[PDB]
Order: sequence, then structure tokens, then C-alpha cells
Amino acid sequence: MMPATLANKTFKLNNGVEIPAVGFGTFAAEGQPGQTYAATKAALEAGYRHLDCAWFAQNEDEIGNAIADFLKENPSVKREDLFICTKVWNHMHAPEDVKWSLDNSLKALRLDYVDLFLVHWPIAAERTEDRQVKLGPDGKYVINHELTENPEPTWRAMEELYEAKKARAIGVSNWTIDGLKKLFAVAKVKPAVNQIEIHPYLPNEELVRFCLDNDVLPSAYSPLGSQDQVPTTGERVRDDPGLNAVANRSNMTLAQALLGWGVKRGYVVLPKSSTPSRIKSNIEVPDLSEADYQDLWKVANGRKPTRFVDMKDTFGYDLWKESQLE
Ligand SMILES: NC(=O)c1ccc[n+]([C@@H]2O[C@H](COP(=O)([O-])OP(=O)(O)OC[C@H]3O[C@@H](n4cnc5c(N)ncnc54)[C@H](OP(=O)(O)O)[C@@H]3O)[C@@H](O)[C@H]2O)c1
Repeated sequence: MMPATLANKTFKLNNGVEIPAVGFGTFAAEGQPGQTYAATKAALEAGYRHLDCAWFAQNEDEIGNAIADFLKENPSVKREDLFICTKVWNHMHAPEDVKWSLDNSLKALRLDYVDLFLVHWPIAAERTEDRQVKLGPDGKYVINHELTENPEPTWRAMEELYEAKKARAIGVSNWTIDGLKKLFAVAKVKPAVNQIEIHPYLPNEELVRFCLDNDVLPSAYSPLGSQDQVPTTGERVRDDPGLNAVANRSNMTLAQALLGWGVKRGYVVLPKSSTPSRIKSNIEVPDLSEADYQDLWKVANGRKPTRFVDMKDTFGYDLWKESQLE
């Protein structure tokens, strides 16, 4: 129990929608049936009012069941009290496919609408007749290059879903500054959120500015590092001695310190956990003192950026032209 927790703080998107600063990440590549339901229920009962989902996670049915059961067990809570965000995957970038994805997600979550609908990646890919990712002879995504660099159709579909009041806000994920310039050029409805990987080992400071200065709210996934360990040196963010020192001196958890850092920078954080204890503890986001904030920033600035989420080898498409040399 943290009375002064930032789990009550919200941000106001550029269309006036309120989004809780802390949201629960439901993606596990460990899914394992019943885990998503249990974790989502634990998060709702721990005080989370923000749920991050995605068609890619293939767990929206359990999330919807959890939401239904929670709302049924607590009459004082309404669906309007919850902020539900879901995303459309890469093979469904065709406008009809985008709409179908949103409808499928709504059916699974047992919701009439979502508060945030995000295009998961700026990469349109081909699909099979049964709405599965089409693999090529190399076993990698079959890229639709036309829809990939002139993504206006996709965004139009999103705008329509926005105007059909099926999504209260629409946005992008893993977008770049140049991609954002592209979309602004072509968009009628400016994206409200750009969900990206932000953490002390990948501060993403330049993109965080571009978004904030253009009325696009960043949303940080993998805010605790990730379920992944640094390849080039075998490092975990949550093992970093400086981060742990800052957390220990102020009698808070390392994850709490990282989440407070993120929220103090002014963006949303999406911690994920299957463990009940971590789900309870992650919601107790502290309002960092200036010393803790500056020291965490020191740790972040003393390092080579490290990006833990790069699916280059799966998509067969290098969005972020990052190489060993150079
Ligand atoms: N392209 C995208 O849009 C995108 C990509 C990736 C992720 N996301 C979103 O961001 C969310 C989180 O990103 P992530 O998957 O990299 O996970 P994360 O939030 O960065 O960190 C979670 C990892 O650290 C552990 N953990 C959680 N809380 C902890 C705590 N207090 N203390 C110690 N360990 C803790 C977790 O263990 P346990 O799981 O066992 O509890 C798990 O191993 C995802 O759920 C997803 O919603 C979006």
C-alpha cells in the first residue's frame, strides 16, 4: 500500500482522453493457459486501471474474462473506470483487416469499445486466407512494401474506427521520428500515443521529445528492461548496480525506482508480471526525489544504448538500421 502512489496520476492525450500513467502489460511469451486471467485479475484487484493488450499476444479472451469477473465482483467499478488498449498486428494492415482485427479483439475482450487502439508496428505484411502471418521461403514475414511505406490506408481505417466511436483514441507503436513526420503529413487525426521501448538502458530521449513536442504521448514498454538479457555483454537492467543503489538508498524496489523515473519523465509505463507479488508491488510507483531522478539519469547517460526488442530476424525487415559497427 502506497498512499502517495502515482497509480492515481493520469495524462491527457491530445484529444482530451485521460490515460492512467501506470498500465499493466499482459503480454507473455510464456502464456500459459490461465496465467493471463490470473495476472489480469490480480492487477485489477491491486489497483491497476490500465490494461495493455494486443492481438499478437493471443490472450485477449482470458483478459476479457478477467475484466468481466472483476467488474461483476465489484459493483462500484464500471467499465468506464478502466482504460483498455489493444493493437493490430502486421499482416492486418489492410483497412478491412484492421477493422476485422479490432472487432475480433472487442469480441475476445467482451467489450463494446477500446480506449486506445494502436498499430503495433509500422510494417505491413501479407497474410494467409485464415488470417495468419504468411511466411516466405526463408521463414520470415512477407513484407507488403506498398502498404509499408505509404501506410495512409491503414491509418484511414484507424481514423474510421476512431470516428465510429469503437476506439476512444488511436495511435502507433514502434514509430520513428521520420515515420511520425510521414503520418502527420498524411493524417487527419494525429496519433495520440506512440508506444515504444523506453528504459534506462534505452532512454530514447530524442524520440521522447519529438513525440512530446508534437502532442504525441510516449508510452514505454519494457520499462523494467525486459524478459531479455543484454546480448553483447550479458547484462540485466534490473541487475545494474547504480539503479539498485538509488533504489536501496530510498527504500524502494528497483522496479519501483525505474517506473518512477519513467513517469517523472512524463510518459506512460507498462510493467508486466505474472507473479502476484510483483503485480502488487509494481503499482506502488513513487514520486521520485530530484536526487534519485538525477542519479538514475546518470546511470542511463553513462551507457551505450541497448535495444532489447528488435525483431529484425523475424520480420525480415530492419526498421532500426542498427549494426555491430557504425
Ligand atoms: N511492440 C510493442 O508494442 C511492445 C513490445 C513489448 C512489450 N510491450 C508491452 O510492455 C509490457 C512489458 O514489456 P516487457 O515484456 O519487456 O516486460 P517488463 O515490464 O520490461 O519487465 C518484466 C520482466 O521483469 C520481471 N518483473 C516484473 N516486475 C518485477 C519486479 N518488481 N521485480 C523484479 N522483476 C520484475 C518480470 O518477471 P515475471 O513476468 O515472472 O513477473 C519479467 O521478467 C508488455 O507486457 C507489453 O504490453 C509492447
